Amino acid sequence: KPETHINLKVSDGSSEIFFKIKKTTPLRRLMEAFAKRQGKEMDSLRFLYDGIRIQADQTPEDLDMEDNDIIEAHREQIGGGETIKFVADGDIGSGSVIIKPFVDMEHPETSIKLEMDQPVDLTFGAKYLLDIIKGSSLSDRVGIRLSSEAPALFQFDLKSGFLQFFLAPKFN
Amino acid sequence: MLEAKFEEASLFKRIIDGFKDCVQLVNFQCKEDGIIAQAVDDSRVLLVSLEIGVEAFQEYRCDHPVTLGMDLTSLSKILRCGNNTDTLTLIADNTPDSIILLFEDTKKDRIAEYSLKLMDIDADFLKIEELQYDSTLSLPSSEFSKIVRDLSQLSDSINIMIT
Repeated sequence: KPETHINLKVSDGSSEIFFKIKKTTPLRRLMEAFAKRQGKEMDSLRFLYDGIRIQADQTPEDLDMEDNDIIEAHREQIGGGETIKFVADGDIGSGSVIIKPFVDMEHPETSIKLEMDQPVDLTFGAKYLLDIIKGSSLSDRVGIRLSSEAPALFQFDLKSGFLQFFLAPKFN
Repeated sequence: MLEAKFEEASLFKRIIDGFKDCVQLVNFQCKEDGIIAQAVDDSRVLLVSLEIGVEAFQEYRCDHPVTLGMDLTSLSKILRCGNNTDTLTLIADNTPDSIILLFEDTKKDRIAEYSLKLMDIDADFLKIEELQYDSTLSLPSSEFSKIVRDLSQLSDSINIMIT
């Protein structure tokens, strides 16, 4: 049969706990478990997997979870909750797409994952981005890593290999 | 000699197309364990890093480290050659002045062989350094493509904001 069990960290950054559970168990155990240890109450806490607010009634095969995946615990928010916003302001007007991390389990090649450690706010040159997307031909998905200090990484994966683009952000 | 054979001629074409648009002359370095390429564009704001492991060729062999410098325009003219379903094989004998691209169709029927004169190209100096990043997201490349293409209409600058 398949794996039938997987391990997941659960962290708030100073305190983490690992668990192994069937891929069919509601996460309530782990969320109550982490919560008891924390002193804090079960529902005084916001829980997200890769940017996605999850709720105790949900299973790992639902979120299409990997081995070694992480759930993060935050104090109650706004909210319900992280987002990516792309914006351009030009001469003629302006544009603004907001996308939310989500996982569709029926077909998950489509989903949107987000490890945010620090929030970032960066600008790039659309001429360069326009060439970078020419690698969409190589890969179903694109991986983007953003550093407020280093150039950004845009990665397209092949079967044993990759095409990477490192692009310096603008200043002003 | 170097001898690297792709299952799909389409793969290599599709990889060159991935970046023939920002850098134009690139040195491909062949090794015992695969091929890599780095190049910076002219503005020197964009670095392109290619790596193809051994598990992407159906058959890979590289006796000695060799470096082939290619004009990516020249190269993609030749990559428009044959059926793009076909077995494409690169071949260079060591200390090379040309590279050979050899298309063959499954049946012994046709066999197109191209030779490309090589370039002399300076290595620049860049090395890369990974460092962790504040944020990491992954999404469909078709979606990101649409976003960029669309917002491209309005400004010369796109800004990303995660919170």
